[PDB]
Amino acid sequence: HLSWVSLFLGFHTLGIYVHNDVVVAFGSPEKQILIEPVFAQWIQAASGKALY
Amino acid sequence: TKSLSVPFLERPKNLDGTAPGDVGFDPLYISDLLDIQWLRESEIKHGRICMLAAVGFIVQEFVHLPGEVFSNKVAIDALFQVPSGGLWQIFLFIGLLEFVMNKGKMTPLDMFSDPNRKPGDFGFDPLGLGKDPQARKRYEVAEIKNGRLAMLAVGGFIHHMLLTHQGVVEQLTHFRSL
Amino acid sequence: EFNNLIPCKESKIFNKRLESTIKKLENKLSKYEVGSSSYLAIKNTINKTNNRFHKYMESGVLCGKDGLPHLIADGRWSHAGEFVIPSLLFIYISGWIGWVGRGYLSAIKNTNKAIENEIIIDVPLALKFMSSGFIWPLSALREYTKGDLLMKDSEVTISPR
Amino acid sequence: KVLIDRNVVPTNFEKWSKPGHFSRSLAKGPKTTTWIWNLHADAHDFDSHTNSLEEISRKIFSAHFGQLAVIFIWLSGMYFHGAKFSNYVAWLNNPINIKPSAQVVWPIIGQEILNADVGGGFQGIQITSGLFQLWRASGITNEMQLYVTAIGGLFMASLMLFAGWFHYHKAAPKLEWFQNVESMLNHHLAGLLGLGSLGWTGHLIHVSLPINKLLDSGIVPAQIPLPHEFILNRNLMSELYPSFNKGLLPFFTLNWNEYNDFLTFKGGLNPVTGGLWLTDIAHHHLAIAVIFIIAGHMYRTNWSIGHSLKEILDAHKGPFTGEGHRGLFEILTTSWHAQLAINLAMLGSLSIIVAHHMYAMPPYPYLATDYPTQLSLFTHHMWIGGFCIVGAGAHAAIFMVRDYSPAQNYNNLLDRVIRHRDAIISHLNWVCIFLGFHSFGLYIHNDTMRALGRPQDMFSDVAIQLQPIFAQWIQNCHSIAPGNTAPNVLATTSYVFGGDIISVGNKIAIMPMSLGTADFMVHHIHAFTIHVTALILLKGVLFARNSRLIPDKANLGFRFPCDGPGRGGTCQVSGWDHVFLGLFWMYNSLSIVIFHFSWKMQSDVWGTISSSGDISHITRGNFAQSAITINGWLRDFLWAQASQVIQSYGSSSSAYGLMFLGAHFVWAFSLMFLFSGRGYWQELIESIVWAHNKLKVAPSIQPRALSITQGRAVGVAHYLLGGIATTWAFFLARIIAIG
Amino acid sequence: KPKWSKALPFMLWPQNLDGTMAGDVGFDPFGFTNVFDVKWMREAELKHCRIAMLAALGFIVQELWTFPYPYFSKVPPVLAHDVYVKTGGMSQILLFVIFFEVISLFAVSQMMEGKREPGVFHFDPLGLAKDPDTFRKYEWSELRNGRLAMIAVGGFIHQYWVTKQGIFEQLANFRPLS
Amino acid sequence: MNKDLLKYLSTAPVLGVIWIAITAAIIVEFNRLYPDALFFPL
Ligand code: CLA
Ligand code: CLA
Ligand code: CLA
Ligand code: CLA
Ligand SMILES: CC1=C(/C=C/C(C)=C/C=C/C(C)=C/C=C/C=C(C)/C=C/C=C(C)/C=C/C2=C(C)C[C@@H](O)CC2(C)C)C(C)(C)C[C@H](O)C1
Ligand SMILES: CC1=C(/C=C/C(C)=C/C=C/C(C)=C/C=C/C=C(C)/C=C/C=C(C)/C=C/C2=C(C)C[C@@H](O)CC2(C)C)C(C)(C)C[C@H](O)C1
Ligand SMILES: COC1=C(OC)C(=O)C(C/C=C(\C)CC/C=C(\C)CC/C=C(\C)CCC=C(C)C)=C(C)C1=O
Ligand code: SF4
Repeated sequence: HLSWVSLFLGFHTLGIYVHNDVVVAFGSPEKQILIEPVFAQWIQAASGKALY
Repeated sequence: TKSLSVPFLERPKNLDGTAPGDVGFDPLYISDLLDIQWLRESEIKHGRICMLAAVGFIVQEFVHLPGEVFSNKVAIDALFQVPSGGLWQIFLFIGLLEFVMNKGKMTPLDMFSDPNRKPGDFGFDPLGLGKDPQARKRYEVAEIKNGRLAMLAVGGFIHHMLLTHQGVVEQLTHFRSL
Repeated sequence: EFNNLIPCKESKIFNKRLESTIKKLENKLSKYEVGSSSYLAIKNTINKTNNRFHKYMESGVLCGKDGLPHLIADGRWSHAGEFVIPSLLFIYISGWIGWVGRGYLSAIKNTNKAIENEIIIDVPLALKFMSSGFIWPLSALREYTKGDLLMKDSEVTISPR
Repeated sequence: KVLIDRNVVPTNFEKWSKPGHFSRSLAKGPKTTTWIWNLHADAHDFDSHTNSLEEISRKIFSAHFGQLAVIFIWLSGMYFHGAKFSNYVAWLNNPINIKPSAQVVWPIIGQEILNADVGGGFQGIQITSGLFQLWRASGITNEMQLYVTAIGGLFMASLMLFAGWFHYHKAAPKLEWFQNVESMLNHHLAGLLGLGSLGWTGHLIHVSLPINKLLDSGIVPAQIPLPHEFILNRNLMSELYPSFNKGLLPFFTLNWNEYNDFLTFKGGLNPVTGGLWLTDIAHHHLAIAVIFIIAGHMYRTNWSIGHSLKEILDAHKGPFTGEGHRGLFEILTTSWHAQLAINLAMLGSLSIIVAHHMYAMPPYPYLATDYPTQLSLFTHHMWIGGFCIVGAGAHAAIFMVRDYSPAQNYNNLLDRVIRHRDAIISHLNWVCIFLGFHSFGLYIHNDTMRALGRPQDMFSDVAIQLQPIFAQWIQNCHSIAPGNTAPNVLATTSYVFGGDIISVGNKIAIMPMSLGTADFMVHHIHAFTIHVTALILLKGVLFARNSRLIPDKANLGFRFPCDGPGRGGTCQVSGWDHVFLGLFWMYNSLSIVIFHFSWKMQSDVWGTISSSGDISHITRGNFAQSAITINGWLRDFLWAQASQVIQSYGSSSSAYGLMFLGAHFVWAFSLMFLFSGRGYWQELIESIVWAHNKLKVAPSIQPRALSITQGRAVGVAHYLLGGIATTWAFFLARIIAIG
Repeated sequence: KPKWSKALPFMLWPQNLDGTMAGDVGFDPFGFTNVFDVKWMREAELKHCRIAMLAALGFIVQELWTFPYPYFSKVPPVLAHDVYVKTGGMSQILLFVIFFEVISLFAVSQMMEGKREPGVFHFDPLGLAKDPDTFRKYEWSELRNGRLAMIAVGGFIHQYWVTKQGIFEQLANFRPLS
Repeated sequence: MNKDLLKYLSTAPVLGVIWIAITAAIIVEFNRLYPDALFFPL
C-alpha cells in the first residue's frame, strides 16, 4: 500500500508539472492545470483568515 | 475448400454455410478474430436498429408529434432540437431492454452460455408469422438481407444529410450534384 | 466564497493575456506575404488562440490574480467538469483495462500455454475479454460477493516474521 | 578463390514466433522476466550461439549488409527532407543571411511554435548537420537533384537488404573466403579507398569545380548550367579553367604542370566562402587516390608477387621482446573480437582527428561562419570517437577471456605484456595521480588564491605564468612554413596557427588561436582525463583472465557481477565492469574537451569585425582570466551561457529548454540504478507480488528485479543519455541565438 | 525441358522455369527466378499486364471520346491525372483499388502456401473459357497482349512528354525530331 | 493469411507497439479536432 500511494503521488504530481511545462513552453500558460488548495485555504479561514 | 462469394480465397473455418445469410463472405477472416456467435448476434442487432432507423428517417420527414420541438424534417438536425431529457428516457429504456432480453448475460464471455440461446432469437413472434418451419427459415434470411441493406442505406441517409442538410425525399426531388 | 478568484470573463488580466498573445502573433505575421504557407500557418495559430480564450471566457472557470484558470476540486457540482467528471471517466476506463487484463491472465492459467500466451498473445481470446469490459463494475462487485475476487491469506505465500 | 555453400537457410516466418531460437539457453522459453532481458542482451552475441567460426562469420557478413541498408535509408531521408521540407534553394541564393532548415513540424497541441523564422520566407527547425554546405560543395543547385539522390538511396538500401538476405540464406561464403586477408586488404586499399577517391576527384573536377566557381563569382544558381553541360561542352569548362583546352594530352605525356589552374597547392581559405579551395581538394583526392591504388598492390594473392602478412609479422623480433609478433597473424585471422578491438580504436581515433581538422581547415563553403554547424560537427564527432575507443577496450577484454590461448602466445608480445601487467598498471596509476595533482590542483590553487584576495599568487598570464612554449613554437613553424619548408605552398594549412583574420559577411571564419596559461592548464586536464580512461580500460584487459585476487577469473567469463563478498568483497572485477567504469571517465574527459572548444572559440575566435577592423568576440576574450578557476567555469561558462537555454520557453527554442530539463531528469534517474542494489528491489517486488496473488492477477512469468549487471548497464546508459543530451540542448540553444 | 532457352539460344533454360506455365520461352537471363519464387513473379506479371491493358485502352478511348458533361470535358490523358485528383474522382478509384488490394493480400499469401494459382480469381462471367484448351490458348493471349500493353503505355506517356501531342494527333502529323 | 506471420504479429512487442500507436493516434486526433479541453464542457 505504501508502494501504491508513492506511485500514485509520483505519476500524477510529476505528470501535472510536466503538463504545465510543455504547455507553458509552447506559449500557452492558460492551458496549465492549476488546482486551488481549497482544503488548506478552508483551514486558514477556520482560524480567521478573511481573504477567501 | 473455397469461399462461395470470393472463390479465390479458402473458406473461413467458422463459416460452415449453415447459418442464414452465409455465403462464406469473410475475406479479412474477422470470424477468426472474433466469436462467430457474437458476430452473428451483433449483425442482426445492427440490422434491426437500422431497419427501424431507415423507416424513422422517412416518416420523420412527413409525420410529426405536436409542438415546434418535434418539427425539423432533417433527422440528424432533429436529434439536437428535441428535448434532451427525452433522449435520456429512450437511452435508459433501451438499457433495460438490453438487460432483460439478454437475461443479464451481455458480453461475449456469457451471452451464449446457455446452449439453447441462438443469435437474434429472443422468442418474439406475437402474431405467429414463423409457425411454419420452412417459412421461418426463409424469413431468417430475409431478416438478415433486409438488415444488411438497411445498414448501408442508413449509412447513405446520414452522409447525404451531412452533405446537403436536406431530408431523404427532399434530396431526391431537388437533386443537387457536387 | 473564492473571493481571491474571479470569473475569467470578468478578469482584466486574462483579457490582457489574449491581447498580448495576439499582438506577438500579428508581429510575426507581418514578416510574411499574404497567401504564403507561412502566413496561413500563423493565421491558424491566431484563430486557435482566439478560440481557446473565448471558450474559457464562456465556461465560467475561475481565474486567479495571475489571470490564469484555477480549477476547484472539492466536490461542488458547479465545478464538476473540472475534476469529478474527468475522474469518473478515468475510473471507468482504467477499471476496464484492469478487469479485462485480469480476466485474460486467469483464462490462460487454465491451459498448457500459461507462459507462452503471456509473450505471444492469444489474440482471439484477448479480444473476447477486451469486448466484455463495459460492465466491469458489476462483474467485479458480484465476483467480490461470490468470494471469487480474493484468495485467502493462508493460500498466498509469505516470508518469515 | 570463391568458396560458397548454396541454399543454406530456408526463408519462412516459423522462427519469428519462437523468441530466443538462436540460443540453447533461451530456446526453452521464460520462467521469469529475466528471460525477456536476456533475449535482447544476447541477440547479437553470435559466438555465444555457436562454436563454428564459419557460422559466426556468415552472420556477421550478413548483419553488415543490414547496417548498410539502415544507413542508406537514413541518408535517403536526409536528401528527401532536403528536397521536400527545406529552404535549401533560398539558402543557396543568400547563404549569409538565411539559416538552414530541413525539418518542419505539424500543428498539434501548439508545437508549431518550433517552426522558427529561419529566413527565405520559410519556417522550420534550424539544422546543424552541415548538409546544405555539403550539398553546395557537391554542386547541387535544385530540389530535383536531391529527390533523385533520395530515390537512389532507397534503391541502394533495397540492394543491401537483398545482399544481406542472399549472402546468408542463399549463397553464404565459406570460412576460407573470409580469411583471405591479403585479398581483402588489396581490394579495400586500391578498390574501396583508391577508386573511391579517384571517382570523387572525377566529380570534383567535372561538377563541383565549375559550379562553385560560378556561384562564388556571383552568378545566380538558376542561371548556372547543369552538371552534364560542363562534360558535353568543354568550352564552358575552358572558360573557367583554360588548361581544359589542352585536354588529356598533358596527362599521358607527363606535362602535369599544365593542369596547375584546377590542381593547386594554395593553402588557406577561399575568401568568398571561408572554405578550403576546391582546386586544392581536387588535388588532395587525386594524390590520395594514387597512393591508395599503389598501397593496394602490397599483399600476395593469386600470383607470385607481394608480401605475406604472416611473414612480415614473423620477422619483427628483437632482443627485448622474445618471439616478437609471432602468433599475431593467427589471432587476427581467427578472432573477430580482436579485429573489432583494433578497428574500433582506429575508427574512434579517426573521428576525433576529423573533429579537429574540420573546424581548423573548414572544407565546405559557408561552414566556418555557420557557428551552430561548426560547434555541432566538432561535438558530434568527438562523442562518436569516445564511444568507439571504449568499445575497443570492451572487445580487447572479450578477446582475452574467450579467444586467447597460452599455446598460441608463448613468449610473444602478448604473453610478455601480461607477464608485467603489474609494472604497466602501477606506472599508469602513478602518472594519473601526478597529472591529476599538477593539473586540477592548479585550478584549486587559483580558486583559493583569488578567494583570499591574492591574484598575484595565481597561475595566470598576469601572475605566475605557465606558457605552453612547445605549442607556441610549433604554431610559429607552421606560420612561416609557406615559401620555406613548404616552398610551393602559398598560404598556411590553417589560420589557427597564425596569420590573417578571415571574415565572411562581417563574421569571423577563422583567425589565430593564442595559447597562454589557461590553454596550458586545460591541455593537462585532457592529458589527465585520457590517461585515467586508459588506466581503467587497460586494467580491464590485462586482468580480464586473472589477478592475485581471483586466479580463475576467465572461467567466470567477460560479464559477471562479482565473485561474492569474500576476499574482502569482489564487486566489479570483471572485464565488463571495467568498460562500465571507463564509460564514465570517457564521458568526463570528452565533456571537458567540448567545453574547452565551446568557450575558447566564443572568447577568442568567433565574433564580428567592423569595416575599420575592430574584432568583437562573442564572450569578449574572458577565457584567459576566467578559465583558470573552477568558479570561472561555473560562472562565466555554465551560468552565463545557460541564459539562452533557460530563457527559451515561449519561443522557437523552447524545445531545447524542454530537452535541457528532460535530460537533467534522465541523468538523475540513472542514479537510482547506480547507487542501489537488486536485493532491495527483489524484496520490494515480493510485497507487490503478494497483492497481485491476493487479487488473482499475478503473472505466470514471475517478476524479477534486474540482474546486478543489468542494473549497472541501465544506470550508465541513462547517465550518458541524460548527461550528453543536457549539453546538446545547452549548446544548440546558445549557439543558435548568438551565432 | 529443352535444355537451351528458346528466346536466347546461347543461354541455358532457367533452372526454375519448368516449361509448363504460359508465356514460358525460357526468358530469364538475369536469373530472377533463381532467387525469387516464380509464382510471386507471375502474380506480379499478370497484375501489370491487366493494369496496362486497361491503361492502353483508356488512353486511346479518352482521346477519341469523353462522357458528354462539362465535369469530364476533353483533356490529354496524362494531364487528366491531376485534374481528377483535385475533384476527388481519383481518390474514389483509389478507395476501391485499396479495397481489392487488401483482399488480394490474403490471396497472395494463400498462393505462396500453394493453395491458389498466380493470377487466378476465377473471374469469367461470360464463360469464354469453360474448355481447358481454350483457357490455355487465352492464357497465352492475356500474357502477349498484356506484355505489349505494358510497353505501349510506356510509349504513349513518353511520346506525349516529348512531342506534347496525343496518340492520334502525332499519327496525323508525325513530325520527326530535331 | 500465413499462420507463422500471424503468430509473429501476436508477439508482445509487436502488439505492444501497434496498440500504443493506435491509442496515441486516438488522443492526437481528439486533440487535433477538439483542442484545448482543460475541463469537461457541460
Ligand atoms: C529523478 C530521480 C529519480 C526518480 C524520477 C525516481 C523515481 C522513483 N523512485 Mg527512485 N531513487 C533515486 C532517484 C529517483 N527515483 C535515487 C537517487 C535513489 C537512491 C539510490 C533512489 C532510491 C529509491 C528507492 C529505495 C525507492 C525509490 C522509488 C522510486 C519510485 C517512487 C514512486 C514514484 O514516484 O512513482 C512514479 C514513477 C516515476 C516518477 C518514474 C518515472 C515515470 C516516467 C516519467 C514515465 C515515462 C513514460 C513515458 C511514456 C516515457 C517512456 C520512455 C521510453 C524510452 C520507453 C519512483 C519510480 C521507490 C519505489 O519503487 O516505490 C514503489 C523505492 O522504494 N527510489
Ligand atoms: C492486468 C494487469 C494488471 C492489474 C489488474 C494490476 C493491478 C494492480 N497493480 Mg500491477 N502491474 C502490472 C499489471 C497489472 N496490475 C504490470 C504489467 C506491472 C509492471 C509495470 C505492474 C507493476 C505494479 C507495481 C509496481 C504496483 C502494482 C500495484 C497494483 C495494484 C494497485 C494499482 C496499481 O498501482 O497499478 C500500478 C501499475 C502500473 C502503473 C503498471 C502498468 C499497468 C499496465 C499498463 C497494465 C498492463 C495491461 C496488460 C498488458 C493488458 C493485457 C490484456 C489483454 C491481453 C486482454 C493493483 C492490484 C501496486 C500495488 O501493489 O498496490 C497494492 C504497486 O505498487 N503493479
Ligand atoms: C524477408 C524475409 C526474411 C525471412 C522470413 C527471414 C527468416 C529468417 N532469418 Mg533472415 N535475413 C533477411 C530476411 C529474412 N530472413 C535479411 C534481409 C537479412 C540481412 C540482414 C537476413 C540475415 C539473417 C541473419 C544473419 C540471420 C537470419 C536468420 C533468419 C531466421 C531467424 C529470424 C528470426 O527469428 O529473427 C526475427 C528478427 C527480427 C524480426 C528483427 C530484425 C531487425 C532488423 C534486421 C533491423 C531493424 C531496424 C532497426 C534496428 C529498428 C530500430 C528501431 C528503433 C526504435 C531503435 C529466419 C529463418 C537467423 C538464423 O538463425 O537462421 C538460421 C540469422 O542468424 N537472417
Ligand atoms: C458503391 C457506391 C458508390 C457511391 C455511393 C459513390 C459515390 C460517388 N462517387 Mg464513386 N465510384 C464507385 C462507387 C461509389 N461511388 C466505384 C465502385 C468506382 C470505380 C472505382 C467509383 C469511381 C468514381 C469516379 C472516377 C468518380 C466517382 C465520384 C463519386 C461522387 C459523385 C458525386 C455526384 O455528384 O453524383 C452525381 C450522381 C448522379 C448524377 C446520379 C448517378 C446515378 C448512378 C447510377 C449512381 C447510383 C449508384 C447507386 C449508389 C447504386 C445502384 C443504384 C441502382 C439504380 C442500381 C459520389 C460521392 C466522382 C467524384 O469524385 O465527384 C467529385 C468521380 O469523379 N466515383
Ligand atoms: C416534450 C413535450 C411533448 C411530450 C413528449 C412525449 C409525450 C413524447 C414521447 C415520445 C416517446 C413515447 C417516444 C418513444 C421513443 C421510442 C424509441 C425511439 C424506441 C427506441 C428503440 C430502439 C432504437 C431499439 C433498439 C434495439 C432493438 C431494435 C433490438 C434489440 O435487440 C436492441 C435494441 C438496442 C434495444 C409533447 C408531445 C407534449 C409536445 C410538447 O411541445 C413538449
Ligand atoms: C525484349 C524486346 C526488346 C524490347 C526491349 C526494350 C528495351 C523494352 C523496354 C521497354 C521499357 C523502356 C518500357 C518502359 C515503360 C515506362 C513506363 C510504363 C512509364 C510509366 C509512366 C508513368 C505511368 C507516368 C506517370 C505520371 C507521372 C510520372 C506523374 C504524374 O503527374 C502524371 C502520370 C501520368 C501519372 C526489343 C526492342 C529488342 C524487341 C524484341 O522483340 C524483344
Ligand atoms: C539496482 O538497480 C535496480 C534494480 O535491480 C538491479 C531494479 O531491479 C530496479 C527496479 C526496476 C525494474 C524491475 C525494471 C522496470 C521495468 C519495467 C517498467 C517493467 C516492464 C513491463 C512491461 C514491458 C509491461 C508494460 C506494458 C506496456 C506499457 C505495454 C531498480 C529501480 C534499480 O535501481
Ligand atoms: S554486493 Fe553485489 S556485486 Fe558486491 S559481492 Fe555482494 S552480490 Fe556481488
